[PDB]
Amino acid sequence: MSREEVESLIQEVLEVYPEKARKDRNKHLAVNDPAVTQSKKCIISNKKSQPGLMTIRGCAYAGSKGVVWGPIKDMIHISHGPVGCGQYSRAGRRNYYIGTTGVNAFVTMNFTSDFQEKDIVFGGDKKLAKLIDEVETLFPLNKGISVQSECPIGLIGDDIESVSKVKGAELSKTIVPVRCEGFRGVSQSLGHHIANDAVRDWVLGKRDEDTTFASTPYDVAIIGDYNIGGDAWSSRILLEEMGLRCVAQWSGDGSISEIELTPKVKLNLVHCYRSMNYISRHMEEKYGIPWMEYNFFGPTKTIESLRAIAAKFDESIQKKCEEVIAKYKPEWEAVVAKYRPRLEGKRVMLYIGGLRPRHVIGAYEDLGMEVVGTGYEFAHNDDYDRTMKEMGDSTLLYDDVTGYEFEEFVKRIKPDLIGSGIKEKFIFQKMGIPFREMHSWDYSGPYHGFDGFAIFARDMDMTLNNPCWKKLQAPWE
Amino acid sequence: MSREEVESLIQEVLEVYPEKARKDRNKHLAVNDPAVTQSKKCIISNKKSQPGLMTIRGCAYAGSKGVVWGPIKDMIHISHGPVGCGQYSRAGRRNYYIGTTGVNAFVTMNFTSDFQEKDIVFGGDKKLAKLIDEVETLFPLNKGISVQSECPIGLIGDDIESVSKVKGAELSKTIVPVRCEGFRGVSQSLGHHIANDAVRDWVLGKRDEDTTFASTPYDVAIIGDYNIGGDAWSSRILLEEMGLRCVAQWSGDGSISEIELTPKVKLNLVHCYRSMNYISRHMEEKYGIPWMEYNFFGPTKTIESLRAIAAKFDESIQKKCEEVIAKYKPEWEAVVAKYRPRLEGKRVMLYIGGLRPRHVIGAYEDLGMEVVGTGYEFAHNDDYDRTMKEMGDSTLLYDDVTGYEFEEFVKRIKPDLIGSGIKEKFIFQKMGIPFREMHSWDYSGPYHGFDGFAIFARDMDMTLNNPCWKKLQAPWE
Amino acid sequence: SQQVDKIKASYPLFLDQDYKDMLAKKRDGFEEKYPQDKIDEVFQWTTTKEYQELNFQREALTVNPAKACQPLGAVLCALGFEKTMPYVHGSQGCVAYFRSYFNRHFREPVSCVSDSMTEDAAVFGGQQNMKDGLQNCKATYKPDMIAVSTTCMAEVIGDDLNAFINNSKKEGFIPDEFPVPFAHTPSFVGSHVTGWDNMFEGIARYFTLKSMDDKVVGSNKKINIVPGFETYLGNFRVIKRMLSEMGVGYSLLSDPEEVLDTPADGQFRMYAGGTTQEEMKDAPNALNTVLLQPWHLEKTKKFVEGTWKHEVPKLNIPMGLDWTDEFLMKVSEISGQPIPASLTKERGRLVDMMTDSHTWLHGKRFALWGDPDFVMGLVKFLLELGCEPVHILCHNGNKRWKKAVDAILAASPYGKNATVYIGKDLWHLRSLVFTDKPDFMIGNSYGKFIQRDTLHKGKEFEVPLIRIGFPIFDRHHLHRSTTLGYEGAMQILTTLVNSILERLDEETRGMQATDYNHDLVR
Amino acid sequence: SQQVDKIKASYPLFLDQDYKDMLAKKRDGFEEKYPQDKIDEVFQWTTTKEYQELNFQREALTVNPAKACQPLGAVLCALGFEKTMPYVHGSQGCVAYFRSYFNRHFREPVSCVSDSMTEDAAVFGGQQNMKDGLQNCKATYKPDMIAVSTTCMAEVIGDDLNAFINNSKKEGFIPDEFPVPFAHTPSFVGSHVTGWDNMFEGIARYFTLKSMDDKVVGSNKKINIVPGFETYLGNFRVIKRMLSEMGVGYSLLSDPEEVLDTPADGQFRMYAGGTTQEEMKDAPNALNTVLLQPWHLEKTKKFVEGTWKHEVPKLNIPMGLDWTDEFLMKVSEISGQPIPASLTKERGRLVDMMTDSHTWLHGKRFALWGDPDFVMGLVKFLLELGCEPVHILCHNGNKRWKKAVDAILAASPYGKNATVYIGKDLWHLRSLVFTDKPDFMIGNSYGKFIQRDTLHKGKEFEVPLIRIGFPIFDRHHLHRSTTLGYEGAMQILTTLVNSILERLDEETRGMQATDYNHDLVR
Ligand code: ICS
Ligand code: CLF
Ligand code: CLF
Ligand SMILES: [Fe+3]
Ligand SMILES: [Fe+3]
Repeated sequence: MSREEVESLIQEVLEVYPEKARKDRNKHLAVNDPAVTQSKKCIISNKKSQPGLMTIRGCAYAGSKGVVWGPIKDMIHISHGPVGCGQYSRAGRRNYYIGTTGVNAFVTMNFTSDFQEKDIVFGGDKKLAKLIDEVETLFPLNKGISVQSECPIGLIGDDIESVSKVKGAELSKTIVPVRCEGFRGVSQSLGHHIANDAVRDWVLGKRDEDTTFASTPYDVAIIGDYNIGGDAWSSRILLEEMGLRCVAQWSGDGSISEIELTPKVKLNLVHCYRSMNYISRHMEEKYGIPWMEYNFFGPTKTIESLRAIAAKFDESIQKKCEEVIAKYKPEWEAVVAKYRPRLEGKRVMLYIGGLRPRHVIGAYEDLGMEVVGTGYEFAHNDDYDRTMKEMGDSTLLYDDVTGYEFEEFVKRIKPDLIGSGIKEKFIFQKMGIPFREMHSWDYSGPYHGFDGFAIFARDMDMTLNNPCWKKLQAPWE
Repeated sequence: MSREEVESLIQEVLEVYPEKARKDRNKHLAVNDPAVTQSKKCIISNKKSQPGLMTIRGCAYAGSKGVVWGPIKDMIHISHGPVGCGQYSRAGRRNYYIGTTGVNAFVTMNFTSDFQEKDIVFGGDKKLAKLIDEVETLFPLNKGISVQSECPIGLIGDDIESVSKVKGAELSKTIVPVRCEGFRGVSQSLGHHIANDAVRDWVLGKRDEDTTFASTPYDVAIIGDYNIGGDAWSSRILLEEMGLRCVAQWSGDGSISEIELTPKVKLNLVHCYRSMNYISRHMEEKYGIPWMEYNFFGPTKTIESLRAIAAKFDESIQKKCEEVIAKYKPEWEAVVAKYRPRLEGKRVMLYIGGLRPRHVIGAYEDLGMEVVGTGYEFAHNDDYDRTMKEMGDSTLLYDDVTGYEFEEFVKRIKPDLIGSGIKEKFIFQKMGIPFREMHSWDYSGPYHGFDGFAIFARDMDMTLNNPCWKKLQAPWE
Repeated sequence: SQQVDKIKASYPLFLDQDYKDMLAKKRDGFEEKYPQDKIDEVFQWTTTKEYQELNFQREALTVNPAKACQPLGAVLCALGFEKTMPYVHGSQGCVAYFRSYFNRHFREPVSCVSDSMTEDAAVFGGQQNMKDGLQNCKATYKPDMIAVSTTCMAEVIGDDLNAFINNSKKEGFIPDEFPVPFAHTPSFVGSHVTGWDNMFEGIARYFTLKSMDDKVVGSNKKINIVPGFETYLGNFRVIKRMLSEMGVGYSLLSDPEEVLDTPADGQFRMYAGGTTQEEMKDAPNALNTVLLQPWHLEKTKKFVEGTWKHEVPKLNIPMGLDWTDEFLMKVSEISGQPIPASLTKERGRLVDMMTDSHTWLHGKRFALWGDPDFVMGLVKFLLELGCEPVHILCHNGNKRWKKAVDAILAASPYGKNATVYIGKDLWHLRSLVFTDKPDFMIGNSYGKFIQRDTLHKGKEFEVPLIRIGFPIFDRHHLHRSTTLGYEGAMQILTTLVNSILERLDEETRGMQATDYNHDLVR
Repeated sequence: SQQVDKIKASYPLFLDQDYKDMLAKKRDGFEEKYPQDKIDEVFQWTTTKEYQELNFQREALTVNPAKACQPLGAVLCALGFEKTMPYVHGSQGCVAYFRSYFNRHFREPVSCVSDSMTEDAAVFGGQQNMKDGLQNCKATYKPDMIAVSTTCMAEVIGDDLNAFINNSKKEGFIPDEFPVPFAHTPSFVGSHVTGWDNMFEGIARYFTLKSMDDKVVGSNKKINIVPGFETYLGNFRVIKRMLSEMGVGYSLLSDPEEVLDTPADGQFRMYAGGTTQEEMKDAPNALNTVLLQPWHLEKTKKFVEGTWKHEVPKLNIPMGLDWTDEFLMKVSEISGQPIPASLTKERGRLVDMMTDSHTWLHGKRFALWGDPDFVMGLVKFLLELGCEPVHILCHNGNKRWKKAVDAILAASPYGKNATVYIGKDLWHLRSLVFTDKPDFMIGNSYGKFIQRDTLHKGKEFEVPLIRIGFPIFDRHHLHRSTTLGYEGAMQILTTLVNSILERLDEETRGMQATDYNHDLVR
């Protein structure tokens, strides 16, 4: 509560910035009003970051290779350019998968061109063709190749599309050139857009004339779930228990064949709207496949999404959904009974990329915990429209926050728990405030579904109530 | 070399002692003359140690429980007395065995009475009976119990023989009371004697009336081999490649049934004369079984022993012995060719217990290495006789050496390598002289047989030629 | 058969086909071994709960104990004084065992002598043995002091050390001014820690009982530190370092770290460092005396308060955050020196490590065993980390120590499922880790066999061992580690979290089976 | 399904029967996966020499490299100065990746800013970005100095840092007196160590090039130490300790241990410690400059000899026994201070540890990888222990470094079977350890996957990994270890011997099968 003091806090934080930085950053922080649905009049997002302010945003290459294309297990993704980009992004995201790494799965492996000064002065198309030949020779069981571009590729003027076309005609292989140079756009959102466009143009339409796949009226496709810590798995089993057949899974534990078979489904269940809304809207136009959003964070959102999904099918699916809810009720009831008393009344501040900052609030309220501040790194205005109705009255909203702004906001508000990335984990741990990594689940999880709710509650209790937070002040100080 | 120089060294070392200690210790050090057969005229052994001189000798409990009775795997040995003796002797000897520890094998396990003040004041016979009942209850698959006495048991009026008799009659089990108190005797030799007497009185004659065992003309029993690092195994295979049947081995990897079956064999191959000569003589007297000594240290001694053993049987055994020698010739020839150039000309000083100090000289001589000093902890003059012929001219002989005497002898002679126990290993490693543990093989082995010769040569080369011995002196001093 | 280019030791040379055949022939022909199914059935029975009930009913049989006898601790205490020779009045086999034990643990030379009492001394005493041994030791090894303990033989016989040493000095075996402190160390009372306590009390009595007239408390402006039975050189080093940063005058009594860590430079040093005689004589002049392990230094505490008139603070072992803070604050109060910024920085770094590792440390179950003070400090540190002790074993503990540990456990929500056992051996713990499986064990090398047993029941039932305590025989240079203080807490935390991470990595290394959780970042 | 009392994370919750059935259904229905026999056949083929010959013929494809790009090293170098902000002139994705990498390795906050150049800067340059970023960073984070490096975007574009910073000062974005050193760090040249070298040379040039008139060599009676790219805090700590034990005045340049080990006491410290500007300005007055890692400090050496007129000694990295002795003797010669008794005692203790562990250390085969100086020092230390290095890999090495390593290996009988590879990645090393199996590997966390592959071929073919180097992500608090000096040598020896002992214990834990060699004493 106390919107006026929050506005005073915002102005006090903004005082330190220079003139232009002050006026630019004033538009990215706001007080939440649940009644207002048009966040354009309240908060401005999806704009370039101010230089030298230590932002948390990534690049288009991180959004394309790291997020969308990377989880595809049976394809080989080559970071075309210098070595650092692929070195830092190797095995850093916990998109889980099942396969034989190095033989038929290549998710945790790092393929790169390793550009040197010559490849910068004279280009690297011949080196790209030689690399593709060597990949074909040494990894025969790969089912596709993607070429993720980096900044030098776009700067020096390399035509990777022609190389991809020629080599794909030569070897009868699917080669997808992705123009995901990091200087494009302002964050990973344009990387998501570019990766979606690449999927649309090079992979999705490969089975338009193929009709040998036997279809069922209960066929669905999961889109936008990257199987972080197995999350997608803990969702899909529930969909399997409703009587639905999940044909595709984008993109965690995903295969190129599943992407090809996606246009044959009857419904597209989108988890991350931000990254896969482009491909969902296209598949509704070119194929007529309807799509819907669903939330599996916490028992309440899980049950609501299950019933909403079952509403689109016949009565048998609804009966199976009711059976599933009745079966799983005692488990989450026991979890709530065990963990709510230790967590009731606690306050949370969140700052994650584009979806979770509004998707986890439901589980947090299910465990009797209030979210007082939330924000995004690279969300658009429709994401804030969705977020405003789910977030508390006169609560803090921030877009593309800086390190100093975030530190001052936490120092003033003093929440009980914080959920953000690795780059703020140790900062906020040194200030004595419990921290949970909301990206990789702090190397735990899954958190989706009834099975993931127990892990989420256990992790929240183990971090928020750890004795180490009572030992920061020396007894003689 | 220079007999008079060694005598001057002996006198110089002896000067520091008091008069009584000087007079007693003058008799235990000598120069070797290979011509003299009777060692009573030059060296006196098997006498009490001088107090306060830091001797290396053990106690009778170590000789009986640690050496003879301990390797028996299917029996349970109770260290009757306070808790220290069993704790220090638990799993410290590398007598290897094959079995399920805690179910049907108990070699590395420590059973003790854990005497307290009440057991000291009021005795511990009732505690012994209760302990035997508990052992029967919790370890049903044990095939016998031995009760190894410690110092308080002999000191206080405890009579464990009657307890053993009554409990053995009650449970129809073999219970062997061993009066192996540490204050008896002067070293482990009396422990060996007491353990041999216990074996003779309580175990050996249990199958005198039984004729169910089918005997064969080529029946031999290994006596005095404790399977250190698998040594006995590396001997046994050779005896089985000669066409002989080894019914029993005493006592490494040994069983009570093998001890009972021993009086049924045709020959007794004794490895350690010092510890098992009593039982060998008793078996020869009572059953008529001939016994012979054999040495398997090095290819020369191994071949000589194999031929000597085959000479006791018919022509077929001799033919198989020749076949075995011919088969194994290339292996030890290759080992010699590889390792002799790195070891030729090196000098060795040894100090081990009853048998090894004269048994290993053959392998060292096979590798072109000369032994300049040797000695015993608890050997008798009969052993020193054999050694005097076995050892080199003008070489040093010591019996029950003290720490100061041994340190001075090494400081003056300056050998290239030393073989002794763990209590001198670090002392001599600090002085910069390579050291090999001659008791536990420095946690390596086996060393017996053709297979063990390769390991012996490899260990000798790895320790003698290690770079670490060239780095003790700092470059600035 | 052996290949010259690749020579194989016992493992895996005895896994060859010919050796397997010979072993099988031996077993089937002459061993009369029980059938394999019977062995498996008996093992399964031993892993059950009814076997646990039978095992805990033992009253007379001890299997795999977790303690030693008093003269070992007496020798360790004597080794901590300058140019002092440990001298055990009794049998030689004992000194041989003590030296072998300490050599195996420390990988360093150990010096200790005996008078080699034999059967004749069983009827006439060891007076002549004592005289001759004292004379021989002084003549040969030239010590500044001889510290005399006893074995069970001399204790049962009834040898009077005081009269024997007095007669040795009169007759003229040893000079009258030569310091020969003595202590009775019966092996059937207590354990090695009790022997350490008895030896230290004897030395302190010998050096300070008859000269208290001119002693004034606080004269030298120092603090006495008595570390007790300690087998980590890092603990001595960290205590000295912490007292040095604070600028506090201190006098460490029985400091053996120098003699147990001599350099290898070409000479053998029989003696090195240690507490001097002048330090012991001036000890009554200190401001106060601090006992690092109060639960086995009761006789020493009684002597110090009764004679030196030192108000010994009620301090726990400086193990972990809270107890290290309490010890530092008590030292600051006694000496009047403020705690510097370096120690606060080190404490903050330890807290940062705790916050970093709390996710993996939280909720783990540990069985543990060792000495009373070490076990209690480790339990307190585990409770501070959010871990759950389940089986707390101390063979040489007593009822009062068990009550104190129960009081510590009752003050924390993580000690709800913990149970304290006193007088129990390692067989009892095998049953406990089978019937109530923890995540890990923490103890000496003897626990390894227990681990093997668990692996026989299955991979899912294996309980890995963490080697913290005494003795450690199957690993090298772990005696140089630190356990007390912030540095010891950091080392223990690192060991625990890395053992957990190694176990997780091993469990998830199966490709296409469990390698989906083989994460690069943890 | 989950049990409230026992909650499973991803492992082993996904090993449940329902999850197994769901995964099998998915794979059989929609994944179009290759048959299992084909997968096994292709894996077996990838573990042969024929594949290794195909793999080593690669000319354009790099798989699993073992190096990073220059701006990461530039950021690490900039983090070592007092109140200095690393500022990367380019795109923000690079800075995000650098911060994530360093946060994961060190488990500590990492501060670094960017000017966030985009496509408009790709068309018109990033001068306005530089002006705005410098002003914003100085206004917000208030650093004493901003150290500017570059990404591949700015390098390819052709942005002139000097002109941009000069224009920022004139126009009034940053005060003229504000120190803004800069360095060009092209990611397509060299690796992160080259970036560290470039950043340090730029800072030293900025602070010393225009004020050499009043500088006299040896005026301040100090020795400059340049540690290079270093990710062990114990290395910084050990170098200063030994120099103080020697009484030698020293000036450590780019000291980041304070900012990478801040305490957690309730307040976040963005800056801590570091080399001051006065030390950098007074550096030319030192007696001499010592480079700890000379094989990636070539530009720094050229600048120091050319401008400061310091005769830089030809010293290897102080790794192991011999090179530490050489470094100490060179320092003693330069400063004139004799080597104290404490360092001699520490060296003797290291030699004693070597003699104790030589039996288990002798003859073992190690593959290893990492940075050039670290790899060479580790190879030298392994040769000193009697170990046999077989596969020596350095992705960022050069021909002269390979020649030096070959010369080192040819001077020892244990380097007969050793091969040095430069420009090879970890896929080459996987092929090498498959075709020529060593006993162990020594490298960063990325080697763990290789281990998994070996375990897939069989238990007898598994090659365990030892985590020494950068980065280590799957273990906690290993960045606090020491590698240089006698202390680092002791730590490395302990790690090696204990890894060997753990492997032996694991291989001999099978009861009635291999537990005959499960010795208590090792
Ligand atoms: S894709 Fe996006 S930053 Fe939607 S780039 Fe990021 S696995 Fe976040 S809030 Mo890491 S838009 Fe996914 C995301 Fe959300 S990597 Fe994961 S957690 S739901
Ligand atoms: S914004 Fe994005 S992550 Fe950045 S580079 Fe550009 S594609 Fe890549 Fe990789 S290589 Fe190193 S870190 Fe950069 S500076 Fe050249
Ligand atoms: S000479 Fe021999 S080893 Fe010595 S005790 Fe006697 S049988 Fe035994 Fe065990 S318990 Fe301790 S160590 Fe002794 S003092 Fe009493
Ligand atoms: Fe040592
Ligand atoms: Fe940290």
